[PDB]
Formats: sequence, structure tokens, C-alpha cells
Amino acid sequence: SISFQNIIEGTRNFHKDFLIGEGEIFEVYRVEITYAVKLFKQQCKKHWKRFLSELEVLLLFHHPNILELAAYFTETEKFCLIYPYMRNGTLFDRLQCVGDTAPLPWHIRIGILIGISKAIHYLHNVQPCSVICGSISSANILLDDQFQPKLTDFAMAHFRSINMTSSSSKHLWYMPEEYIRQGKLSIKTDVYSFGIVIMEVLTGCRVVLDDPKHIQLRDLLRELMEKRGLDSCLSFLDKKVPPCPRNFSAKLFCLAGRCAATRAKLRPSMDEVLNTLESTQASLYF
Amino acid sequence: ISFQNIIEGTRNFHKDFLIGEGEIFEVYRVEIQNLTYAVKLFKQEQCKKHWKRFLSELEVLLLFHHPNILELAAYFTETEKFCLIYPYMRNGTLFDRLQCVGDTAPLPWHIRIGILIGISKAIHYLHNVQPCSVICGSISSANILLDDQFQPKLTDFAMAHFRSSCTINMTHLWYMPEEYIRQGKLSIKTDVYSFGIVIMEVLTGCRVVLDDPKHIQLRDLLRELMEKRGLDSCLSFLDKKVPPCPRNFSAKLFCLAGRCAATRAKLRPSMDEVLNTLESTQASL
Ligand SMILES: [Hg+2]
Ligand SMILES: [Hg+2]
Ligand SMILES: [Hg+2]
Repeated sequence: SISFQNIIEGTRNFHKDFLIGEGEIFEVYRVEITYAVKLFKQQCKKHWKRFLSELEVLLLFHHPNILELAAYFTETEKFCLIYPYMRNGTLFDRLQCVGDTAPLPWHIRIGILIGISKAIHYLHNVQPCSVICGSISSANILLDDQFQPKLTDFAMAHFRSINMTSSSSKHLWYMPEEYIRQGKLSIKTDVYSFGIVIMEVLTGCRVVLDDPKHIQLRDLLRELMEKRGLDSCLSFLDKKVPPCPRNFSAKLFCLAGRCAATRAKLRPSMDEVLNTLESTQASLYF
Repeated sequence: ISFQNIIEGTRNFHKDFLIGEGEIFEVYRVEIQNLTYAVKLFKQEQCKKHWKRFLSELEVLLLFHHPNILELAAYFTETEKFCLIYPYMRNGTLFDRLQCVGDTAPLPWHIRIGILIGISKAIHYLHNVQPCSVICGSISSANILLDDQFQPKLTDFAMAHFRSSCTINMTHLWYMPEEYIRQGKLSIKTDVYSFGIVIMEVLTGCRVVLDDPKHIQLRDLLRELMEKRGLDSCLSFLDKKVPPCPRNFSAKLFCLAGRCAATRAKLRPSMDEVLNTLESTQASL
């Protein structure tokens, strides 16, 4: 519980110095009472629909693996959303090791890979009408001081039971083919985007590889186990951390490939993604 | 508040506590902590359509406040049951008051125009909110509640839309203009058309559809009176349940209700112009 005047001077009148980042339709600030506030960036036709979907899901749906909405402010012709600040920051920031931080151990990886997996199952089976997260990525997964994950960016979340202009630019590299070439946003578009972030925690590489040709990490691993070999995928395992059992590594490449499939019918559901993902956690420690 | 209070004060949502059943919700009466409230429950029972309307209620009630809009005091998401609770307005809905359902004292004119002004103030507020203009799309004499001091409160924003000149896939429409019915077009001027119906419904005290065998509508009847025999005949349909109002008063409201319910949307006046007319005609009373 806070007031607007606490934020007005707290964010130093939205000072450019007190900014954590500017995303698609927001520009996140840092506030202390510490919090992170998302200020509505003002074509309201589509930007406003997103701000709604964000506040819709957070108020109506709660889960320990979802960044909990603290409060909302609609005052002084300004809309904004306040959030509890995450100490570990973005997943993408920690497994890429920005700021020369410590790499993520394998047990935390499979830990926050299950945590996010548990939430996306919760959302796919909400009672009124199932909701599709849509914009899931290693950039929208935050980690607290205990390194436990939190979802973000429910702006392109849709309820289910179809327009490419409505897309999120940064989330392009996670979208399936039926979403791009056919516009069909399915229930299985989250398991697709989740199979890619499994690849990102197995191989500490970026979403799109920095090679001169600028090829996708999905397509690279898509061709290794398709032609060369399943163990050839293991050549790209993140070397910044000590090794892990070959059965733990194999089961995750086996799963990520089935999740990040072009054809939608052959793509699994989050429950069995979570079943195979918790059993893999035992293969690590044994 | 607490959802445990609601489930008790409604007796597991028993039939004896519902005040009315809307198309997509269920309204119940709940009294907790020496105060009474009106809970409105999602008609759980397709999925996608009814759910979107649910969000329309919650969005505009949390983002936009005005003295002439029924506040949302709490909302609950637990036990898969999604309900909205409202401060119970003890003077019922405008419709029930114009019809004197419980043999209530019929509304005097000064209250009748106070209500018209209050609702026009709220609709003006919504049409000019900063992020995107919101249009109500569900104005009715049954969606206008009256507090203890007979001050109008606007409800039922389930059909509301955010506009930057719009469209609605069409898949009991007595207040909607001919472009919404025939062409699906819905706009800011759609509210003023429905607001004109209310002015007609306030002046006459009649129902929107007259309870006769042929079921002729109100505006269609008043149209005939004003086109054929002019404004002098419209004044014969003033509400006889209350003493006569000044002719200058009643004459300006009929002309106003005529423009507000103009058949073609291009001509209908902006809600700002209406509030100006409603204020200057209260002085004439
Ligand atoms: Hg692979
Ligand atoms: Hg008339
Ligand atoms: Hg007149």
C-alpha cells in the first residue's frame, strides 16, 4: 500500500536517471519505500488493450511463480503498475551473466525451469476460460533473492475456448509457425515458446546466435539431433558451469525438441512437460 | 469485506436473495456489518463472450470514477466464482421508480431533471477520459440507480468499448440506433441515442415498449405525434401522475430528446451540448 505522492518524488518526477529499462509499451522505473514500477507510455488503440490484459491477469490470477502485482495507480492523467523488485533480475541477465555475475548452477536451472512450468500449467487450466500467456521468454522470467522464478508481461495474454499487427516485436523469436504464417494462436504456443527457453538454459547461448549469418538457436539444435546426433547437441552445453549427468542433459534436449515443434499436433501439453521435468530433477542428483 | 461474508449473506446464492437476473450475470442482495450491498455474480453456466463482458465491468469501474457512477467496492476471485459487489442503492432503479412498482411516490420533476443531468454528466466524463474514450453502449432506465438522496448512478458497463468509427460483430435491443441494428456501427453518438430514449421515458412515465397487443415502441409513437401534429401533442403524453410542469420546461426536453434520438447519427448532438441544455432548462423549472 502506497500513495501517488510517494512515487512522484520517489521516482524523482520520473527522472531519466531513475530508469531500469524501456520495453515495448512501458518504461520501468526503480522506486523505494524497493519496487519496480511500469509507467504507461503515451496510438492508444492497441497500447491500451495491452495495459488492460496486464492488469486483468494479475488481479484475477495468483500463483507463487508469477510476479505478484502490488498495486495500480490511475491519477494525474497517468496509469502505472507497481511490482516488488526482484534481486536476481532477469533470467536472461543471469544465464548470460551480465555484469560478470555468478553463473546459474544446474540445480537452480532445473529449479526455475520447473517453477515457470508450474505457472504456465496453472494459467492453461483456470476455471472460467483458459488463458494463453503468449509472451513468455527468458526476458520475462525474473528471479527473487531465493532464485525462484516469476512470470511477467501478460500483455499479449489471451483467453481461449489472430492478427499479426498485434504482435510483440521482442517476442518474435519465440513465435511458432502457425502464429506467423497462419495467425493461428493456439493453446500450444506457450509449450513451443517454452521449449526454446529450455534450450537457452541448456546452452547458455542467446536466442539468435551472434554468428555472421545470424541464425536461430532453435534451428541450430533443430538440425543437430535431426541429422548429426542427439549427443552432438551436448557439444553446446553451457561450459560456464561444471558438467551434469548425460541422462539429465539428454532428457531435456529430448523434451525441448518435442516442445519446440513446427507441427502443432505433435507438441506436448504442460502437464506432461511438468511430469517429465520433475523426474529429470532426480537424474541430476543421482 | 470477505468472500466468506458473501457466501453466508447469500445462503450459497439461494433463489430468494436475487434481485434480478441479467443476460450474463446474477444480482443478489447481501447485507453485512449493518450495511446492505448488491452482489452481482458471473452467470457461470458461451465462455469467450460472457467473459469479455465481465472484464468490461471490472476495467471501467477500477480505472474511472465519477459521482454519478455506481462504485465497485470489492471483487472476489476465489472458489472459481467471480462476483462484483456494489453499494446497495435504496431507491431502486429509475425504471422501477417511473413505474412506481411498490406504489412508491412518483418522481417530481425537479428530481426527474436532476437524474437526467447526473447521467449526462457521467456519460460526458466517460466520453472524454484521457487514455482512450470509453463509450457505455448499455444506457437504460434500468441501468440507472438512485441513492438515498435520489442522485443517479450509472451501471452495467458490460457492453462498453474503448474508442480512439467502430464496429461490432452482431453475434431486446430497444435503445439502439438504426446503424447498430442494421449495420453494426457503434460510436460515441450511440450513447446519446439511448440517452434520448430515457428523456422520453422520464417525460411520459411510459415503458419503452408499450404493453399493447401490437407492441409499438415509445419513440415510434412520439415520432408520429411530433411529425404529424407537432410538439403540442407530445405534451399530452406528459406523466399525469405528477402536477403539470411549465410548458417551456417540457417543450425544451422533447426537442432535446428529438435531437438525441435523431435517426441518423451525423445529426445527434454531443453529450456536452446535452448537459448544457439540461442545465439551462432546470432553471426554467
Ligand atoms: Hg537438440
Ligand atoms: Hg416528441
Ligand atoms: Hg422547443
